[PDB]
Amino acid sequence: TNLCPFGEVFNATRFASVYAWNRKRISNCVADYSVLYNSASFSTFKCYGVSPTKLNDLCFTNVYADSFVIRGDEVRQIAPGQTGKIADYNYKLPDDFTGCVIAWNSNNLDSKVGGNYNYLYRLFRKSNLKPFERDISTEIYQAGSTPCNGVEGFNCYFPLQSYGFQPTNGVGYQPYRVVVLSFELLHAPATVCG
Amino acid sequence: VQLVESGGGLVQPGGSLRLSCAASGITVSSNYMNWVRQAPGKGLEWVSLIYSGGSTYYADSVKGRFTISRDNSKNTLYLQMNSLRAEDTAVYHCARDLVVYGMDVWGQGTTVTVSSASTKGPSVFPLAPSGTAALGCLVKDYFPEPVTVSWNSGALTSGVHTFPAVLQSSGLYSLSSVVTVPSSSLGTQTYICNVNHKPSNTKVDKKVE
Ligand SMILES: *[C@@H]1O[C@H](CO)[C@@H](O)[C@H](O)[C@H]1NC(C)=O
Repeated sequence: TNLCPFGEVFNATRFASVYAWNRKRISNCVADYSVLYNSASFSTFKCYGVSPTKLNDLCFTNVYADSFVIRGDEVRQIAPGQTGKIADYNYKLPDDFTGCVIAWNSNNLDSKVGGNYNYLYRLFRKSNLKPFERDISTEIYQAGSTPCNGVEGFNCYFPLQSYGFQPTNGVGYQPYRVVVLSFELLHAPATVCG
Repeated sequence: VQLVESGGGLVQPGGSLRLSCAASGITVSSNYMNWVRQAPGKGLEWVSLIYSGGSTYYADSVKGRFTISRDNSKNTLYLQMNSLRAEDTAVYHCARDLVVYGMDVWGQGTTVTVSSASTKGPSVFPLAPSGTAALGCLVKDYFPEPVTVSWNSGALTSGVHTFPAVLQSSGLYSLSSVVTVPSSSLGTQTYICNVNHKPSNTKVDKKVE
């Protein structure tokens, strides 16, 4: 009958890059989901396969709180059946996704005047990600028939680029913190309720 | 490092055609590849994007009529055009996008034309005169492109002006070619324009007087 550590994910001081997203595993606790959604602090709080208000009266075997940072333009892609550089090469939601996507603008916390290049995304990859695939390989992307052997140049580029977050960027070019709550099923016993 | 476009030609309105883009120096399946067309005398218009991962995007003017595909071992990018219209008449390029590093490799392209037009024949009418004087030849009502206009079978070149063709209301091209010569040499020199329209098997030598 312990309360869930949702505060530890949502209110975490530093978040992750989107290609290297986190999976805090939630287990054995009570979650007041209605405390989270009435927060009215989110520019995006869009579930799928379940209702936000009916969520309090429910249970699951495991809740997975995935959290990362992207731009506001790409928030649309944190959804089932999306394309784009984030949806394809960084974080992919299944077409049978049954959780919630939550996002809020982070330009105050996550942007430095000289430019904050701490956050990153994956720009080059030979094929799309499987659902919930995390790819942290920094291997020089090969574009030609000629292999790279860890030496940049023509047809041989670093697979990762950097977000350029400045407080004067456009609102879409601004950083948005995303938290993705994935819900499983029963058959196996449940540990998270409300 | 090349991008070689094929497939372009003439299509009636409502018909379909497929363009090819043969590559060497880059491998197509690993790259972002773009189709970008250019109508005559217009600017660059983005048409079709295709991710390394196969994700596709299309511009609204061609959404539903165009399909972008590739083929790994043949290293050839394609573009299937369906239900073609007159606006799609353009030169079509394929390029390798590096997103941040822009598009660093382009192809000279293949030309696409759309029209329920036929072929007819370029009628050559004289532009006769009556310090300096001017005479010319009016090449009118031929289609499709293009025509070659020389003067005196190539001898006279100084002062020649061959105009770019204009497309008349009938769906028919037409241009003029002129030359300024000294006003005195009107009675002594013979001026004949040489016109050739290879599509319609049409060559004409018209004397201007
Ligand atoms: C984050 O901190 C604020 C300030 O104490 C609090 O009101 C809010 O509920 C916290 N968020 C979560 C998810 O606990």
